[PDB]
Amino acid sequence: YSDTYEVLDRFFWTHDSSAGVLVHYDKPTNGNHYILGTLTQMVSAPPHI
Amino acid sequence: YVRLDRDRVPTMVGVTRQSRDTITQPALSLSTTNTTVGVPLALDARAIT
Repeated sequence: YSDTYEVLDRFFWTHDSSAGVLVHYDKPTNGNHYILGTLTQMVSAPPHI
Repeated sequence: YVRLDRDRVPTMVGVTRQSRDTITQPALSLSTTNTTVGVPLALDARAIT
């Protein structure tokens, strides 16, 4: 979380973006932010993970 | 480092040092004029444990 997307984009220069980040842009939960997911898996869907 | 995905594991890594025939572009010569680097290394699982 932060206040400005320019500061968020400057922060993600040195930070990795391996799994890809996600924005919300409409009305976020507690302020303007990005969400970076980790590399865990979902298994409760049989034919593919 | 990728956790469990099949489609994300690196298989090889290679370097080039020359072009191929007549093509000038390294982005077009790199796929067929590489040299695969990398050695494995053994450890001791009992010592690790």
